[PDB]
Amino acid sequence: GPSSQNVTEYVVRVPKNTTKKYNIMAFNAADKVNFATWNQARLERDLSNKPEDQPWLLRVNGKSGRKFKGIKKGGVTENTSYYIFTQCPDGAFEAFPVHNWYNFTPLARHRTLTAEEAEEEWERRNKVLNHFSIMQQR
Amino acid sequence: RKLRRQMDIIVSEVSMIRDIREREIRIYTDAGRICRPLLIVEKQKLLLKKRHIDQLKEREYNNYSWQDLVASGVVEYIDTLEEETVMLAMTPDDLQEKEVAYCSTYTHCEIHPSMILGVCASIIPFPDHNQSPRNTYQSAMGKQAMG
Amino acid sequence: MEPDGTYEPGFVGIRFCQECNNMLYPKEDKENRILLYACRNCDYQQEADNSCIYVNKITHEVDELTQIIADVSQDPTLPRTEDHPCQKCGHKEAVFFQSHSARAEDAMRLYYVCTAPHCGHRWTE
Ligand SMILES: [Zn+2]
Ligand SMILES: [Zn+2]
Repeated sequence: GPSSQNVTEYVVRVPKNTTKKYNIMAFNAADKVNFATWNQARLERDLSNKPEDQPWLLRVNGKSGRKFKGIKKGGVTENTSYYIFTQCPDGAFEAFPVHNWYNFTPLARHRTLTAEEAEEEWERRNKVLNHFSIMQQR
Repeated sequence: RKLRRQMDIIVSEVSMIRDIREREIRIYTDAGRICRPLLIVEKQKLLLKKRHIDQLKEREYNNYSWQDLVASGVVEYIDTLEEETVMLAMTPDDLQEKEVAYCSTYTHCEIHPSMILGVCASIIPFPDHNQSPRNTYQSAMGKQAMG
Repeated sequence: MEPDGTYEPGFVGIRFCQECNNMLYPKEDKENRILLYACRNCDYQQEADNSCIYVNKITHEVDELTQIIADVSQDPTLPRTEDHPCQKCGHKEAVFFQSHSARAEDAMRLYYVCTAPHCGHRWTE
């Protein structure tokens, strides 16, 4: 067993015939992500106000799920290269190149504050004087 | 530090300082930092020794350099920011005689104290016997003298 | 209660909304006669665990055995002492120092750090 003289060896392969790019989608554990309840998802480049340079939009379950923004890694490595290693039924290891690292973070749902009504103005008057009623009058 | 002293990275040009109180490591390699050379001492005994001196006397005909002396890793360059964290000892004398003395962990030594003076401050003999502003006045006047 | 007590009620300056991940603020429940904490940007709410919402000054959190990491024991510039006994480990030799802060409080008193990997223990004398 493991507590004894256990030795194990696996073959490692790095295929070149792959055509699909491999990317990382990272979450905070503090965000308590639950893939088990992701029934459906969308993933599209999203910068409609401004393809390969674009950040991501991740949309789970549509109107009844969470939505995230995907941001590009702060730079390529300058010494090492991150590789993805997968186990194969034959009993080998299989290694895959990372093309890119994207960071995904919480967007919120239908909250809509909108400081365009007169809230920048109201702030001028604000003495931490109100808080609830302004969110309601919208 | 072992890498720097090995001369794998440039010495008077990669200064490296640690602030152990804040758990931080800061490194610098920009231009314009003022630094000076110092004799490294290790454990409790000076690292420069007699064979190196025998090479310097031989240098009068045999090929040798100050650069060789630095490549031996007996001398280092130290900038003012690092100089804040070292434990620098005035003379081999003190670092050896040190038995009942207060310190015991010197990390560099001066090659000599008289190197603290400028170039004009160097003409004057026994500047340490003179009231200090008398000595500032000579540094001005030497530059006026003719010869 | 008793004179020989302490005032560390657990100032919980952090309790963010479980949903939008923002800070909770106090608010009254007159109906239930209980303080509650609510996020302003959403309806989520939860009861408090303490009756406190704010404190100020202690004046003397003399702050003697915190922040200062054991690893300061390595610094060659600090004075090694021949004075013995880590009150934890049966080994002499400790680095010591003082204040090292601007809220110097007037604490001239010395702080001693054990230097052998067995304690990292930090006392005062
Ligand atoms: Zn909230
Ligand atoms: Zn101890």
